[PDB]
Amino acid sequence: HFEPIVSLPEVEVKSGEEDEEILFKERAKLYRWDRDVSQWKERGVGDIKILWHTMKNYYRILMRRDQVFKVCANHVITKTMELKPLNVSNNALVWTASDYADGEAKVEQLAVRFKTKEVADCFKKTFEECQQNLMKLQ
Amino acid sequence: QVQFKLVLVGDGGTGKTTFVKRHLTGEFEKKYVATLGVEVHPLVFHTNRGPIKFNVWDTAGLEKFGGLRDGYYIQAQCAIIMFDVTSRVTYKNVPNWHRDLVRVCENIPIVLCGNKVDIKDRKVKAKSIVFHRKKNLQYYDISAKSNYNFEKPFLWLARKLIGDPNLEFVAMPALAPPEVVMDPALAAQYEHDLEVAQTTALPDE
Amino acid sequence: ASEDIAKLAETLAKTQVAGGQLSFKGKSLKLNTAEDAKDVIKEIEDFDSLEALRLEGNTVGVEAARVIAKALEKKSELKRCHWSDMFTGRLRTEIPPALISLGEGLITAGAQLVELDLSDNAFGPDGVQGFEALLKSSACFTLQELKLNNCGMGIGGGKILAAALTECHRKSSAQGKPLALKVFVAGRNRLENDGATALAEAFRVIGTLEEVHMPQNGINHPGITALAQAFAVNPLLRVINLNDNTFTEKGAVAMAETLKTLRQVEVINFGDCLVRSKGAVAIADAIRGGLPKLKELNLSFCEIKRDAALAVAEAMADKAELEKLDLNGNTLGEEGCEQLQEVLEGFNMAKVLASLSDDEDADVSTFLAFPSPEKLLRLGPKSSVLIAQQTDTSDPEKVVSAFLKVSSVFKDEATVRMAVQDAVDALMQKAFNSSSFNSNTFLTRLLVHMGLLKSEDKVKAIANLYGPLMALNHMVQQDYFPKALAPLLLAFVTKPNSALESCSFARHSLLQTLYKV
Ligand SMILES: Nc1nc2c(ncn2[C@@H]2O[C@H](COP(=O)(O)OP(=O)(O)OP(=O)(O)O)[C@@H](O)[C@H]2O)c(=O)[nH]1
Ligand SMILES: [Mg+2]
Repeated sequence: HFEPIVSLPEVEVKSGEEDEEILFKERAKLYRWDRDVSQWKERGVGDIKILWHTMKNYYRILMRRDQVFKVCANHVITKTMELKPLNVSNNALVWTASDYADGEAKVEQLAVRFKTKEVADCFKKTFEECQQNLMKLQ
Repeated sequence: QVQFKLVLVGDGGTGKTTFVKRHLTGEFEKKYVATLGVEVHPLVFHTNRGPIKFNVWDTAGLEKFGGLRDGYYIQAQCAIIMFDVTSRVTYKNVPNWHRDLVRVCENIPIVLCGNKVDIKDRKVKAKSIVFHRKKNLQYYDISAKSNYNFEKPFLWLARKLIGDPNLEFVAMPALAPPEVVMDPALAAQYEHDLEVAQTTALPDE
Repeated sequence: ASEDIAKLAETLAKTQVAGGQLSFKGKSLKLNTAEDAKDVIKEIEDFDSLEALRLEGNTVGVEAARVIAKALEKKSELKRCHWSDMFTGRLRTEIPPALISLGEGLITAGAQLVELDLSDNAFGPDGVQGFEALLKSSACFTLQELKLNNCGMGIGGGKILAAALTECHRKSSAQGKPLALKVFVAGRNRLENDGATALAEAFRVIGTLEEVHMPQNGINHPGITALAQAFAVNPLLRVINLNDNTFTEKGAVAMAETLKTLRQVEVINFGDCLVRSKGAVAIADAIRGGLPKLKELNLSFCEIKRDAALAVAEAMADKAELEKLDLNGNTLGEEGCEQLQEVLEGFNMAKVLASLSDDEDADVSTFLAFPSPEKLLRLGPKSSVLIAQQTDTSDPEKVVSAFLKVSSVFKDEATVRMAVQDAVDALMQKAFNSSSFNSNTFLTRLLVHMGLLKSEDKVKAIANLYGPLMALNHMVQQDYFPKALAPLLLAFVTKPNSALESCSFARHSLLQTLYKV
């Protein structure tokens, strides 16, 4: 029907995961804390993953939205992380992180809710194991 | 870069601002705060042909038609006419919005979006939607709440503008974060937020 | 529709030849600056008696709003202000300021605001906060109509408006002249349940309402029950318009409960309300129980079934002053429509119901044989003499036949006509320069063949005389044509005939040429 207005040649797609190993990948919902209104606002729904690099040897939490495939959470794991269960609700975790999703660092309290409880337990165990591996390197 | 001024038009209370916010932040603004004038929101998508940007002019549906708002439509290249599935009065106005758009911009990809398809008491049905057949439009059911076909309109508009029928979204060009940085001056404040974070429940329905 | 004529009468009642309404409707003025509103303020100042101000279809900025408010400060007789759609294009930082400035101007002026319309302005909670100051103040103790259609208030705006209305009623009662609202039009604002309940509470205080419109508010049954309970108190209700909400079934039952106790309702619009064929039965019972003065009742697109439709029709028929019933869009069978029509015509009306249009359930001889325009061209310049040479000109009959065949393919195309005319000239030049050739015989045969004259042996005539007439017209202007055959052609061309009136232009040109000589 309508004639084209702009022609774009096909380009290669490079996602920063070729040289990293996926130690975890599960469906989840990510919520960001909104201090101005003091209520949780949905940040997205998608596959949250805990990637680990081989040479640089760093652990990175990554997440992409469902259909648009935008990055809704992306940060590094540090010994100062305080992942802990959320008293209200169930099978949910909360932690503060210097998220680098949109355009720059922002200190955000992220709450992740999984489908069931065993998945959340596995995620917490992997998080703790990554923290311990980072700490023991010293 | 590539920019395609998109115009989001529809009756008041249909979900234009909620649609744009769910696209650019992922949240779900369940409060009805009527948009005044026009709001410009850039949405950056990545496709197999590279990155594109849609400058969504979310217009206010409460205003009347006429030339007073033609400033919104000047130099437009794609339009999304949004109507509420659970309200026939809002569907009766789709012809008026289409006429108002084609008055200023004659031939442009126009997508009809039926919003709020997750509610059980549905008034407008797939059989009664006959306007898009008379003209040359693409009709899509969307739901900014449950994320049902909430990116199909943008995909179709990109397909018709770029000119590649087989265009589809690629994952992302996301690279590693620059470096961990913290400011101990405000660090305590951050902790305080967590002390309140655990004291509120997630918006779970 | 009696509503149209009622509105027409109301509009007629408020037209004056002088000292009346001042309007700017349909001017698209962009009052973006104080100076840019110089004409508007100058016109407002130069007005003897002001009793209405329309600013529809304009764009009032903050500075223009302040200037107009300062101008209005003088006008103390103002009683109405239709400000429908006077902020098209302004952002959120410019509407509340302008609205507050206008409210302050009216308050300091000392008006009475019998009517206050703000339809089609994108306000939301911000605009509601903006004009709440005007609504509460003494300028709206006498207010009788408050049209806020399509203001897009929302839940917060609805709550604020309800609080303002309650405070205004309290202050007015304290003064001694309680607020008596008559028409309230708040549609398309998404007052889903909190706003609807707040406004129902506001209505419960005021017992003077007569009309209430809340279409397209996304109200569900939990709020509609409260709205119906609030309506029940008001005994003077006349129009109950709640088009395009969601009553399901509980809402319809609650509405029937109040309709039982109301005895002055005249219009009941419940289109697109999803009554679902049970609330239809409840409403039918309520109206049957007694509800005179009813003029309209709309249940279109309520997904009503056949039996409930028949029940409501039977209940409605007993009404005396019924003037319109709508059931289009309900899932009525094709036989259901016929049954409903039969039931209605069993009564006097028989036509009150609206149309149920939406329901669900070497080659010279070869050319001469069959002459054609293109075949003549192929001969080239040879056609000038080839036709003349081939034709036997001793006998006028063959000359006439050749002339007719040549002229039959005559066309207005420049190349073809010239070839035809030169061929004809050559043929007649060879024909007329023969002692053994009587011209009168040729003319008589030509007239006979064209049908203008009859013959001893009936030779079949030709169909179209355009070509022969054009060829004759050309021939008459040549020298070889005798000056004695002109009268015969003139007499038989002015001679009436059906075959000639078909080609009027050729006949007229030939006659002019003949009268030249
Ligand atoms: N149930 C349901 N409600 C929705 C959905 N999408 C939007 N809504 C509701 O619709 C309302 C739309 O609000 P807004 O988008 O901010 O208003 P708008 O669409 O811009 O309308 P205007 O500002 O007047 O042009 C929201 O308050 C939501 O509660 C949906 O997918 N499902
Ligand atoms: Mg809006």
